[PDB]
Amino acid sequence: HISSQQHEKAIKSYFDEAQTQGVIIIKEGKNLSTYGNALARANKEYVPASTFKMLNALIGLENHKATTNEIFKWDGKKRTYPMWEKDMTLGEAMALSAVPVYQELARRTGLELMQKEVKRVNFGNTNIGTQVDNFWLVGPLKITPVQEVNFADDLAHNRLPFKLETQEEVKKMLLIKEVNGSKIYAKSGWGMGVTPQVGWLTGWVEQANGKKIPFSLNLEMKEGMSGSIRNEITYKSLENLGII
Ligand SMILES: COC(=O)Nc1ccn2c(N[C@@H](C(=O)O)C(C)(C)S(=O)O)c(C=O)cc2c1
Repeated sequence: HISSQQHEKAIKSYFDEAQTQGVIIIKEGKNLSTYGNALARANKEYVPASTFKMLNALIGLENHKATTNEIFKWDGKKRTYPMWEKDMTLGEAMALSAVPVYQELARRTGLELMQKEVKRVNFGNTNIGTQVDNFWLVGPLKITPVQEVNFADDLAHNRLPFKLETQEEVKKMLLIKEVNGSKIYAKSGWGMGVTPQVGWLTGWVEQANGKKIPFSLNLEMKEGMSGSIRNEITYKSLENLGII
């Protein structure tokens, strides 16, 4: 069938075509595979941006700072996007990347509990600093693409140190696509408050046979670039490798 060389060339071209620099790590069982046009990004640290929402949710639910049915009401103040000017649950906010909701959840958790929980889960460099409501957007919290795909691997298999129910609740919030009997769970991310800007799409594919294949795409976001480029390159890569 297809040679490794051909797969590597195809996926690298997906990043080349988007005129950006990026990498996508795929994990099968315990083996990591790095693809893309800037492989060294694999072990470099970047702010997690919205990918942190996955953990924010885990923490909030576990520590009873919210429930999956609770509706977070829009305070009526102007928001970056009109789509965020509404009342939503944690899951709706996850799908809409509604930062205001997760900033409220972070504030409910509190700096002390948050630092302690991030440390406990051993997420990235585990340092949240002194600002409980923006540490995942502008630092000091950072994480590498390898750590992100491993975090996705752990959540997909319920290995994180949270009740099985909590993990299951959050995973249900991450279904973003179904393709040929395959289900794609993932959370996107875009650190716009950092330079250069980082883009993420972390999650996993659940194949019909029940096997789960974690992944983490990480690239540099540039002005005039569509957020859906993260999704397109991820889907093309996954498909080129026969994952979906
Ligand atoms: C305190 O900062 C602010 O007030 N603003 C913003 C403005 C946009 N933000 C994102 N991006 C989404 C979007 O813009 O549609 C994406 C779906 C592309 S992303 O994949 O989540 C975040 C997720 O990283 C976080 C923010 C914060």
